[PDB]
Amino acid sequence: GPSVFLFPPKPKDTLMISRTPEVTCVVVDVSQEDPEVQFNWYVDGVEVHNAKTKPREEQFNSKYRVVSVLTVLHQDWLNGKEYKCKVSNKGLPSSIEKTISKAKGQPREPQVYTLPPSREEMTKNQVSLSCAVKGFYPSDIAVEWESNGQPENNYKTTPPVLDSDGSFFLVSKLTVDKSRWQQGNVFSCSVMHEALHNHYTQKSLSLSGPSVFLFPPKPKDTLMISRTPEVTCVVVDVSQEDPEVQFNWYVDGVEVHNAKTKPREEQFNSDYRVVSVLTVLHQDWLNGKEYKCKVSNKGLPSSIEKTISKAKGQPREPQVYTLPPSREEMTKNQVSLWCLVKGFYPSDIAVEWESNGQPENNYKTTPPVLDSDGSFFLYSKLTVDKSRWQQGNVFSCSVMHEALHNHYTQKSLSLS
Ligand SMILES: [Zn+2]
Ligand SMILES: [Zn+2]
Repeated sequence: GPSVFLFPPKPKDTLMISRTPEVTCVVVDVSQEDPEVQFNWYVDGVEVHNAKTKPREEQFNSKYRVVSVLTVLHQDWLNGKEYKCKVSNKGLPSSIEKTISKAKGQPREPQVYTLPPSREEMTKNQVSLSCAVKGFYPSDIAVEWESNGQPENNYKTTPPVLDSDGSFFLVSKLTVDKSRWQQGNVFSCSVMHEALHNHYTQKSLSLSGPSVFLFPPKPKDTLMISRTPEVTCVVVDVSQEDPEVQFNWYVDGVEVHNAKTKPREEQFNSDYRVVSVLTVLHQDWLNGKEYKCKVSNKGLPSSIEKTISKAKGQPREPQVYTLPPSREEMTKNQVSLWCLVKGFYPSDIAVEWESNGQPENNYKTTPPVLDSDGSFFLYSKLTVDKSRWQQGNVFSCSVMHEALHNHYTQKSLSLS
């Protein structure tokens, strides 16, 4: 069955007026018995004939991909015009049309702050320089570093993360040799976002069909031995005409019988979802046992098996470092406290915040981000009133991860 994806321009092409933003239309799983693939393109419903259609690519499975690319105008894309790819191919019945546009809503301007390395990181050979960007909308953004006119390429940026006020934040982490930091070198975080002046700013930093899903347990369940980690097998789009749905569960190939199936849950389209939940022992999950859910139903041809397990590889202990606000943030009502956690494997982690023995719930965390050494890092951002920060109140970042002692650490952060 041939499918259609439509991808938006890359953010930095849409933000720099000298580059050529393009939307790409991609047809996957084109059988060899049947191209040709016809592309029609619409801008706000007006055909446009300029699109360029590449020759068909081989996939790893002997069916073809066909990509059509439409360059779009810096203004039109930012002014939120709609690009419609229609795809006509015999052995598709009819036509698949996808529409894309930029996200709607008043743009918001990012606040960009650079944050130095934590004193605790000043014993390593390398040190981490941060660029918090927050308060931006929409989420399209490109971040880059430089020093002294030269690209600094040793950086990883988190994807944008929705915050409580409907705006996004991310953090960018540039890794440098400490001597360079310690010698005075000047480092700049280059942000491009539509709602900046000239879409550009720079801040400097220098020494002061029924389908099956199988979900893994929640990380915090897997890391505190007093909770009950569980795998979840979900059958989706079950026809009213055909349950019953039977579940079979295997732990490294041995059937177990301790799974609890729920009653069918109504979906938004009048087919059903069935969920079976299998508790797992803390020591089995961390030790790498494989959980197989087999699903059987008459709306299927025979069976669907999914296998999940914990990611394989030598666990790596995280380094947890708290960062106080940027000085430039101190002119706000509310201020950002940072927990950088880095150098952890596998990616399964939980972060939380507390002060004075009470949970602080006004925080978002980034997803784990793959670093270049194969470890993961993220940041967590707690936003507190500034009076609390300047009164000297003490904040703790709690980090749960298999490779810590007891699977837990806390770092404090208070006014210097
Ligand atoms: Zn512009
Ligand atoms: Zn344990």
